[PDB]
Amino acid sequence: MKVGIIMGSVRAKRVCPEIAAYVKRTIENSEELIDQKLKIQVVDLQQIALPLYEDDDELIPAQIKSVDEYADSKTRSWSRIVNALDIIVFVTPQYNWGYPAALKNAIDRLYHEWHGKPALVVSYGGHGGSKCNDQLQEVLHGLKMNVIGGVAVKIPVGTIPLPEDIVPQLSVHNEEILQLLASCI
Amino acid sequence: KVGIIMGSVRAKRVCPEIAAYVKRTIENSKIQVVDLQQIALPLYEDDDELIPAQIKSVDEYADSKTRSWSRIVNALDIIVFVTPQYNWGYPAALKNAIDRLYHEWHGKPALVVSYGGHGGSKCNDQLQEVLHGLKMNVIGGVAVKIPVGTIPLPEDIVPQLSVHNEEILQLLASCIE
Ligand SMILES: Cc1cc2nc3c(=O)[nH]c(=O)nc-3n(C[C@H](O)[C@H](O)[C@H](O)COP(=O)(O)O)c2cc1C
Ligand SMILES: Cc1cc2nc3c(=O)[nH]c(=O)nc-3n(C[C@H](O)[C@H](O)[C@H](O)COP(=O)(O)O)c2cc1C
Ligand SMILES: [Ca+2]
Ligand SMILES: [Ca+2]
Repeated sequence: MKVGIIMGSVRAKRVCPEIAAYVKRTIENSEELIDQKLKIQVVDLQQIALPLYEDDDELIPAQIKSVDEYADSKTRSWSRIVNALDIIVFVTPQYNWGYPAALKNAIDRLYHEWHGKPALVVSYGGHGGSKCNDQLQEVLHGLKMNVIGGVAVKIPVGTIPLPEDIVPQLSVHNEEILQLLASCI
Repeated sequence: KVGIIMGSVRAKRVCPEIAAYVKRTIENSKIQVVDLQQIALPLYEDDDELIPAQIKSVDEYADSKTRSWSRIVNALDIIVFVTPQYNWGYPAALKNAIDRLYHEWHGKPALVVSYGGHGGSKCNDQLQEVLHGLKMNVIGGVAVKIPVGTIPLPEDIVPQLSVHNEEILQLLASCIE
């Protein structure tokens, strides 16, 4: 079944891909999970480029029951991508003790596509991005997602790309990410 | 100098009515209703590679739209965030605008007037935490209940928004001095 790794950052130079790459390759090389052949998709919101100010729909997304009911075509396309996901791993930075606007914008554009789906929040920042993790988990709860958990990944702020010597040390989180993902499958 | 920053940029929106309620609530005891639709700070288009916390003055911003946005914000004395609650959180348009600046928020008093089916209290809490992180002097927050799905608001509801007069006025008059 499909695992969507949704990146939160859309900054031109950013750490998000490195974290998303770690999460992808952690699931892939996992011994428990090599058998369940999960298919993995890294979703780049910089590439989707979901508009902030233009939105043809005037109905609340909760009021929308299916994809064809959306007046907006860019929403419908984003609706398909997310609907095709069975498990979602949000890989997100923390901006000012909160979640990035690009991620919140994309999350808020949809509704029924999130329902009941397991969601793991992998945050990152100077102190793991714990405050963003906390906040985003609550937004996922509001969407009635099955919030598996949240892992907070410490990085050295200001250093892109990550040092050679810290990349290996991301793998301290391997056991928790895998125990959480596996018991869900 | 008091700025009422609207959080919603939806085409059909309740936000301007609540901003109007807050405005006329104040001046019925120097306002500026800021519209982020009109300011139109881009979500994706950043010239700036510099994190706004590293920026010591407006000039360092490589972005023209950011410099003007800084100008507007840095000028203000008191800020009242009038914001809806989207899925137990704050709107992206408001978070995007907030995150583009840093030093301009330092020490500024800020009151959050949220709204929603139950006053948008969850958004109010979440936004206050972000404001705390920007080292703003957070007065507090007031949750304004609305009927949801009817825009503009049912006319009978607009007067009864004034239940929140006491609290907004109490919280505001204290900070004035
Ligand atoms: C707008 C802004 C806000 C930030 N806020 C925080 C924060 O509150 N806590 C933290 O630990 N790092 C914060 N950072 C530093 C980020 O951890 C760092 O820039 C990281 O690279 C952001 O992730 P990204 O490169 O994938 O966008 C912030 C950076 C910027 C851009
Ligand atoms: C993205 C989306 C999610 C929403 N989530 C909530 C919700 O979590 N709780 C709530 O009380 N209202 C929620 N609202 C309903 C709003 O209260 C109502 O639509 C309001 O008019 C939105 O404010 P605005 O018109 O100024 O943008 C949501 C609205 C939208 C657009
Ligand atoms: Ca917590
Ligand atoms: Ca919490």
